Order: sequence, then structure tokens, then C-alpha cells
Amino acid sequence: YTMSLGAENSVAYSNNSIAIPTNFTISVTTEILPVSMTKTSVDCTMYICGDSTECSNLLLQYGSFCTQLNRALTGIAVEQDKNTQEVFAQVKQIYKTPPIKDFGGFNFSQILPDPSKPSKRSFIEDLLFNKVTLANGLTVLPPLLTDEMIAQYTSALLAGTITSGWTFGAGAALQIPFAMQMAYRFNGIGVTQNVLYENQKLIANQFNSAIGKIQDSLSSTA
Amino acid sequence: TRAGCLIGAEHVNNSYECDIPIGAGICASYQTSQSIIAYTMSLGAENSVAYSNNSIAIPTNFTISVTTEILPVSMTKTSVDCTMYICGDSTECSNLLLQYGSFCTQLNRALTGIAVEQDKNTQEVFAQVKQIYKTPP
Amino acid sequence: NGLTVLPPLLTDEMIAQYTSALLAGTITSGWTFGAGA
Amino acid sequence: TKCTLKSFTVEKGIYQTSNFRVQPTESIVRFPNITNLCPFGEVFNATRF
Amino acid sequence: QIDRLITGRLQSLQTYVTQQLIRAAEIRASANLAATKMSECVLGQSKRVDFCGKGYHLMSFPQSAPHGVVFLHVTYVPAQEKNFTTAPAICHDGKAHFPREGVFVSNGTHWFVTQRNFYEPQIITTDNTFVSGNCDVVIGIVNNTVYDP
Amino acid sequence: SALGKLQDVVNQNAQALNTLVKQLSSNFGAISSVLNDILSRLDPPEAEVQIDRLITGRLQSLQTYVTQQLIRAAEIRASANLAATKMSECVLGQSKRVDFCGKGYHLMSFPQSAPHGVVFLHVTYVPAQEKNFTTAPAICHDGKAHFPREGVFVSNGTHWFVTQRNFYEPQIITTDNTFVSGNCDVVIGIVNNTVYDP
Amino acid sequence: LTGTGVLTESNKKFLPFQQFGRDIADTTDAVRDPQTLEILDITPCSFGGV
Ligand SMILES: *[C@@H]1O[C@H](CO)[C@@H](O)[C@H](O)[C@H]1NC(C)=O
Ligand SMILES: *[C@@H]1O[C@H](CO)[C@@H](O)[C@H](O)[C@H]1NC(C)=O
Ligand SMILES: *[C@@H]1O[C@H](CO)[C@@H](O)[C@H](O)[C@H]1NC(C)=O
Ligand SMILES: *[C@@H]1O[C@H](CO)[C@@H](O)[C@H](O)[C@H]1NC(C)=O
Ligand SMILES: *[C@@H]1O[C@H](CO)[C@@H](O)[C@H](O)[C@H]1NC(C)=O
Ligand SMILES: *[C@@H]1O[C@H](CO)[C@@H](O)[C@H](O)[C@H]1NC(C)=O
Ligand SMILES: *[C@@H]1O[C@H](CO)[C@@H](O)[C@H](O)[C@H]1NC(C)=O
Ligand SMILES: *[C@@H]1O[C@H](CO)[C@@H](O)[C@H](O)[C@H]1NC(C)=O
Ligand SMILES: *[C@@H]1O[C@H](CO)[C@@H](O)[C@H](O)[C@H]1NC(C)=O
Ligand SMILES: *[C@@H]1O[C@H](CO)[C@@H](O)[C@H](O)[C@H]1NC(C)=O
Ligand SMILES: *[C@@H]1O[C@H](CO)[C@@H](O)[C@H](O)[C@H]1NC(C)=O
Ligand SMILES: *[C@@H]1O[C@H](CO)[C@@H](O)[C@H](O)[C@H]1NC(C)=O
Ligand SMILES: *[C@@H]1O[C@H](CO)[C@@H](O)[C@H](O)[C@H]1NC(C)=O
Ligand SMILES: *[C@@H]1O[C@H](CO)[C@@H](O)[C@H](O)[C@H]1NC(C)=O
Repeated sequence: YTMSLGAENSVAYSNNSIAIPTNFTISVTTEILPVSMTKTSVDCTMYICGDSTECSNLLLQYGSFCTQLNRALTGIAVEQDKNTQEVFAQVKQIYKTPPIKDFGGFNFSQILPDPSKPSKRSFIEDLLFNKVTLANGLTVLPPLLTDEMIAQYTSALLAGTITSGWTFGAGAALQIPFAMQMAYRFNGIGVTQNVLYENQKLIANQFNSAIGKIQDSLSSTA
Repeated sequence: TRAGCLIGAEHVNNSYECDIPIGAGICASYQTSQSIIAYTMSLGAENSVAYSNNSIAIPTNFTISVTTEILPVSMTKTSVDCTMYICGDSTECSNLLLQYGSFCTQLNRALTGIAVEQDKNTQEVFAQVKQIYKTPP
Repeated sequence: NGLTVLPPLLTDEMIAQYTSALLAGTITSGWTFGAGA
Repeated sequence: TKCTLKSFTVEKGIYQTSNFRVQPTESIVRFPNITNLCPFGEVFNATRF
Repeated sequence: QIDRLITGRLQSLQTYVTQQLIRAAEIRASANLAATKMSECVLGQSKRVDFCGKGYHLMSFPQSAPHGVVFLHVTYVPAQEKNFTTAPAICHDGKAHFPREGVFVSNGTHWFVTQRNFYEPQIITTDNTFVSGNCDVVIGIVNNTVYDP
Repeated sequence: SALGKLQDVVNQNAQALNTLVKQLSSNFGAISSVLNDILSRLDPPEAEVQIDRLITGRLQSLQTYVTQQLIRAAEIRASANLAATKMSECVLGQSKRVDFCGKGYHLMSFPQSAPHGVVFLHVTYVPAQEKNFTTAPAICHDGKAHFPREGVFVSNGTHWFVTQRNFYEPQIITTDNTFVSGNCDVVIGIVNNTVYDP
Repeated sequence: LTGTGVLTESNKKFLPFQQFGRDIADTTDAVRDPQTLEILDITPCSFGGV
């Protein structure tokens, strides 16, 4: 088929005529960014030497190419460690999970790691980890950042975000009510704080419906 | 470790900041009797904050502190002469060069592009504004 | 063996002068040195 | 530049040229100054070999 | 034969390490994009449209993933728009009156000031109305009663 | 001091160059590691094989060197664009991005030259000495909810005050810094107190 | 030892059992003149920085 540039929307530049949205919707969407890649490394002797009897004569003449390539692969591995290090440890201040009670009507059981199990894996995190199907001198080095500590870093980031606001960046973790933080983040898009507080139940119901829809859509095995 | 068995360093139940890795959430450093030490990952200092209904926090003071952030912006320019690399001080230099010198010509063009990129790195980080100003008293 | 190191165009003195000009614009003019006069 | 880029038109910029400049026209030979004849007569005329 | 086979294996290895190395460079580009999305979406608010969610970004919840990051980009999405009548300013007592915030918006005959992204009408009053200049320099002004508290 | 990140560039460049000359030291399977020996005892129908072997080996070594230096220069380009971004709104303005341009609320950055690098002086606002306080979303006065025009509604014991979130400067509740919107029944958590008029 | 390149005078001292020298291999920088026993160096015909 031909390309779909988009749906045609007929709108008018007519001056002395304005439009204002009477009603608004809150919708959460997923953006997927692969941040790390599997570490790989090669052993020179098992690659170019193998089971050769003259392993010494093969090594001093041609193993230096493999030495450069292994140095490049080690640099790639260090780069892959630093990728997840700088995306997941911008702040190195680790937090307990707050007690899940009265989050302004926003029902955070799905995204926060429940204390029922001693892994820091969330329910959506469990679905993500279950749905992704994994898979002569080539050795796969394990990543420095284990899954448990990445889950703990995400838990600390979530706990700082929903409780302290954004002050956890500036080093004081000043606690904020989540309704106040939600109003202060509505204040950044030009809408006044009255819209959230006058309709807090509707906002909570919309976010819970979005959470349910994003749970059902991310559980259809495709 | 999950990476493998480490022999030569002793584990410790405490937790310290990591500088060089091991590969399974473990790191090693030089720490005191002094020897090599191996420690688990420093998740960080543990901070206890209590999310509470209708409660707020406000700072009495604030502190102003400058910190060092270092970003390497440029790298040393290099160039390769083709004749002096593959020919050297040897006879039949013309015969050696017409068949295999264009590989080096491509590599030298790539290195010249790298050199131009290295000049442009410091040019665009240091001359975003091209209006020079004398030092005020 | 044929490996020559090309010196950079922007020498250390003129990088220091550009840094001094940026500091002078920052602490005396503010941030208007970016746009305007 | 036209030879090292193999084209009759090149643009503005900088180009590191290959060394096609000088062709030597002289040859020098230096050996140790011992001019005795080697005993190849003893080896190639070995009566008892 | 040893030289031929070793050079063949090393050529295969150098092709492999180039593919992996610049693939990891592209992965680092995506990682820097995600760390940028980790720097003002969860650590603050981003005013950049369409960068960090389809709509007006409110928050972002970082969720771990196998060799990646999946974001929970909650966004403001408005709808249900109605036509209204507008004019850049308001003229009263021979002086132009500009919006301190929002848009001067009228339906029928009553003139109101309201913010752009929500229909919350306020009556025209000098506390939320800014005055500057006379009535003739600007083009397209309607005139009405501006109230005082 | 913490200048190792600048030293790594020079150290790895020196490693690339000396590893390259040690590559050129090899013989690559020929009968000799120098061109002058194999051009002094081999006729060209037999010499061109060893010439081809040595030239292909040296060109492969140069290919590996230019690959390493070239994508390393691409990574330096990435870091250079990051630093030029830090030139863009930390020197020529103010950055609202948390933790990108310094730990805390960024004020300025003073550029300083360095050998093949830029050293930053990221001066930042860092608050401390926190205190517990009691807040409410709004105040109902005369049957109307009152919202904060700026800052947070912050009460200690009895006196209700409004103050900004990043510093403790208390001002009395007054209609000039207080915004009113609607009645006080739809919103939960509202308190009620006397809102003063100037 | 056949080759093309300029020669100058060097000042380093060889061992009695050593007659050639290569500071870096595949360069062949060092050699002794048999006629005068003058220690010299072998450098390429011109510098590459053009
Ligand atoms: C736009 O404004 C002009 C006056 O500046 C007016 O003549 C014209 O009719 C207006 N256009 C519309 C769509 O009414
Ligand atoms: C606004 O939209 C919400 C979301 O569906 C709805 O529940 C509410 O009734 C709407 N309000 C009006 C006035 O249309
Ligand atoms: C909402 O949170 C409660 C815990 O307070 C939990 O029991 C419930 O299952 C959650 N809702 C959903 C849809 O998971
Ligand atoms: C360190 O941890 C191990 C783990 O059980 C424990 O047996 C040991 O007593 C600990 N050492 C100290 C000094 O507490
Ligand atoms: C805030 O800190 C400064 C600097 O140490 C100190 O002089 C001042 O007394 C402190 N303020 C209070 C209210 O304690
Ligand atoms: C070597 O032989 C040449 C040929 O006559 C002579 O000129 C030179 O002086 C000799 N050198 C020595 C050290 O005997
Ligand atoms: C070996 O002997 C023959 C006959 O006497 C003679 O012709 C020949 O020259 C000798 N070989 C050499 C190398 O002198
Ligand atoms: C009124 O709104 C509708 C929305 O579908 C639009 O198509 C129409 O052009 C608008 N009329 C005017 C006069 O702007
Ligand atoms: C404007 O709209 C409101 C409801 O949206 C309506 O009650 C009113 O009659 C309309 N006209 C005027 C002049 O306010
Ligand atoms: C409003 O403006 C029109 C045209 O500028 C004028 O005819 C009319 O008298 C004005 N009305 C008032 C109340 O000033
Ligand atoms: C009061 O402040 C302290 C600070 O250490 C904190 O631990 C405590 O939880 C706070 N109390 C309340 C009720 O928030
Ligand atoms: C509130 O705090 C101030 C200063 O910290 C103190 O003087 C005052 O007694 C406190 N209580 C009331 C009711 O103002
Ligand atoms: C805070 O929690 C208590 C639970 O004891 C509840 O009664 C109160 O209404 C909550 N306040 C809010 C949600 O503003
Ligand atoms: C304040 O609110 C409470 C509960 O809503 C009410 O009982 C009380 O009478 C109110 N006080 C005043 C002065 O309005």
C-alpha cells in the first residue's frame, strides 16, 4: 500500500476565532529505549590457537591483532557498564520503599515493588521480564549491574519521585504530598492548580483505568 | 560471584564505593594490615524519608558549593604518510605504491576527516560566540 | 615510521583568550552576550 | 594533489600529498676492504672428498 | 596455510568487532537519549513537546527491562474543543488592556479571560488584566466594561 | 586530584601509537620483518609474495589503528557535543535540568581550559537543615477555596503561612499572594482560617 | 643492505658483537660503514610532513 502520511484534519486559521479545550484526558504511553547491550569478549588462544601444537609460534606473530581486538571489546564492555551506570545511578542515594497508603487516590501497587516478595521486582517489571525471550573462545561476560540492583535503583527512583518530588536531585529528599507534587507538575503546562484538586477523583480514576489498560495490553503475548 | 570464583582477595560484610569492577555486582579496591579487598556494590547511603499525609518540609538554610565536572572535548590529531609507512626506505618505491597505496590514501582521508572533526570539536565548543572581549578591571 | 602528529589549529593561548572572553561576558554582561550587544 | 587524488579537479582545503617528488640518480656501494680469494679451489677440487 | 587460515579468522573477527563496536555506539546514542529522558522527565518536567510523550508531559516512571528501559510516559491530552471569538486586547477609558495570562475569549456578548488549555472563564477584572498604551496603535480591539474590585 | 579522566585520553593515545609501532615490528609470516632484507636476496618473481604479505599485514595493522582511533574520536565527538550543550545553557543562561549541569539547582558554570578537555566549575544551590511542617491543599475563607499563587501553604502549630518550597521565608496569608477558585467542598484536605485583606 | 634514503652521522655506540641496529623493527635505522668504521644512521629520503 501507499504511505499513510496521516489522517486529514480540516482546521481554519480564521482570525478573531479561537478554540479552548473544554475537557481533558490523561493517557500514559510506553516509549521503549534499549539502553544496554550484551557484553561479549574473546579469548585469543582458544580463538586463533585452538588445539594447535605450535601454540607459541602462532601467538607471538598473530595474537597481537587479537590483543587489539580484545582491548576494543573490553572498552566496549566498559562502555556498556557505564551506559547503565549513568542512566540508572544519576543519584546515588538509596531509599526504602514508602508504606503504600493514601497516595492521593493513585493506586501504585502495579509500579511499586510490593514488600510481599523479597525481590524488588514490580508487577509490570515481572511482565516485562517474562515477555522478553532471551536467545570456541567466545565468552559472554555478565554485566556488572545485576537485575536485583537495577530493580532496587528503579525502586529508589520511584520512591523519590512519588514522595520527595524532584528535590531528591538537589540532595535533601524533602517529602511532598503526592497531590501537591501532582499540582506542581500540572502547574508546568500552563493550567492552574484548581483543575486537579477540583477533580482529584476523576484524575485518580483515569490514571487507574490507564494502568489497567496498559496492564491488559502488555499481557496479550504479542 | 555469579561471574565466577575469585581467589586472591577477601570479602567484607561492609559496603564501599566501587571504582573498578569484577563482573557480578562485586568490586575491588585498595584498602587496609593492608591488602587487596573485594566488596559488594555500594547502592549508596541509606536515607529514611517518611511519606505522610498533609505534611511538608522546607529548608532553613541552603548551601552554595562548586563541584568539578571534567569532560574531555578533544583528542590528539594524527596523520600517516603513505609512502613512508608502506614503502619506507626501500627500493622499487614506485612499484610498491601504485598497487597498494590507495588503501593508505583512504585511511589517510579518514584520518584527515578525524583531524578536521577534532578541530571542529574545539571550534564549536569554544567559539559559539565569535566576539572577543577584553578583560574588565 | 611515518606517524606524524598534526598540531591543532586552536593553540593554548587562544583557547585561554576565548575562555577569558566567555568569563568576561558571563560576569559583566550576564547572558546577553549570546544575543545582541 | 592531482596525482594523489587521481582527478583533474580538486576542491579547496588541505591535502596531504604522497612523495612523488625526487627520484635518485646515483648508487653507492660500500663493502669491507678485504680482497682475498676464498678457498673454493680447496672445496670444489677435493681429491679426497 | 596457517597464515591463510589465521588471517581469514582474524578478518572475520575484525568484521565482528567493528559491527559490535559501532552497534554499541548506536546503543550508547540511545542510552544518552534515555538518560536525557531520565534527567528532566523523572527528575523534573520537560517543556519540550513530543520529546518525552505524545502530549504535555507530567511524569515518567522508570521501569527496568532486559538490556533496555521501558518508560511510563503519562501525558496531558486535551479534547472536546469549541469555537469562540477572540481579540488581541481590550479597550477601556482610552487605554488598551492586555491579558496578564491566557486569552481574551468571548461567547455571545460577555467577554472573559481564560487560560489556553482549559475553559475556565473569569470575569474581566483589573487584577488579572494588564494595561499598556492607548486605544489606537493596535489593530482589532473590542471595548467593554473592565471591572474593579 | 581527580584528573584521571583527562589523563586517560593521552594514555590511550600513547597506547594506540606504541601498540601500532609494535605491530609494525612484526614480520606477518614473511621470511623477514624488514623490507630491505627481502628486497636484497629475492628476485621479484619470488620477492613480490613477501612484499604482498608485509604490505597487507601493515595495512591491516593501520586499518585496526584507524578504526580504534576513529570511533574513539566519534566517542570524543559525543562527549564534545555534551560539553557544547553545557556551553549552551549553563554558560549562556540557566539550566532547569536536574543533575545534568551540577548536583542540585544550577547557578552558573565557569569554563576553564584543559589539555584536550574542558574543566567545569559547576556551582550549585544545595539546601539543607530540613524541618517538619504541616500543609493543606487550600484554605476555605467565606465559603471559597483559596489556592497558593506561589509557594506552599505551610502552617506551624496555629499560624497558617504561605512560603516558597526552596527556602523558609514565611509571609502572612493575604489576598495579594493568594489565589481564589471556586467553593471549598469539592477538594479534600482543606483547612479554614482568616485570610487578611490589605 | 640495499635501500634508498639519506644518511647522516650518529653518535651511539655499538657492542663489539653487533654490527647492525633497528631502534624500531622494519626501519633499519642503524648501520656501520665498513670502510671507515663510522657509526651512522639510515633515515628515509625526505621527511613526510608535506
Ligand atoms: C481578520 O482581521 C481583519 C482586520 O484586521 C478583518 O478584516 C478580517 O475580516 C478578519 N478575518 C476574519 C476571518 O474575520
Ligand atoms: C470530562 O471528561 C471526563 C472523562 O470522561 C468525564 O467523566 C466528565 O463527565 C467530562 N465532563 C464534562 C463536563 O463533559
Ligand atoms: C490497588 O491497590 C490495592 C492496595 O491498596 C490493591 O489491593 C489492588 O489490587 C490495586 N488495584 C489493582 C487494579 O491492582
Ligand atoms: C560476615 O558475614 C558472615 C555471613 O554469615 C558472618 O558469618 C560473619 O560473622 C560476618 N562477619 C562479621 C565480622 O560480622
Ligand atoms: C544558616 O547557616 C549559616 C551558615 O552556617 C548560619 O550562620 C546561620 O546561623 C544558619 N541559620 C539558622 C537559622 O540557623
Ligand atoms: C680500505 O680499503 C680502501 C681501498 O684502497 C682504502 O682506501 C682504505 O684506506 C682502507 N681502509 C682501511 C681502514 O684500511
Ligand atoms: C677443479 O679442477 C679442474 C681440473 O683440474 C679445473 O679445471 C677447475 O678450475 C678446478 N676448480 C676450481 C674452482 O678451480
Ligand atoms: C467550528 O468548529 C468546527 C469543528 O469541527 C470547525 O470545523 C469549524 O470550522 C468552526 N467554525 C469556525 C467559524 O471557526
Ligand atoms: C456563554 O456560554 C454559557 C455557557 O457556556 C451560557 O450560559 C451563556 O448564555 C453564553 N453567553 C453569554 C453571553 O455568556
Ligand atoms: C467602542 O468602539 C467603537 C469603535 O471604535 C465606538 O464606535 C464605540 O463608541 C466604543 N464604545 C465605547 C463604550 O467606548
Ligand atoms: C520529622 O523529621 C525527622 C527528620 O529526621 C523525620 O525522621 C520524621 O519522620 C519527621 N516526622 C514526621 C511526622 O514527618
Ligand atoms: C512558628 O515558628 C516560629 C519561628 O520558627 C515561632 O516563632 C513560632 O512560635 C511558631 N508558632 C507559631 C504559632 O507561630
Ligand atoms: C490522610 O490519611 C488519613 C488516614 O488516617 C485520612 O483520614 C485522611 O483523610 C488523609 N488525608 C488526605 C488524603 O488529605
Ligand atoms: C472550619 O471547618 C470545620 C469543618 O469543615 C467546621 O466545623 C468549622 O465550623 C469551620 N470554621 C469556620 C470558622 O468556618
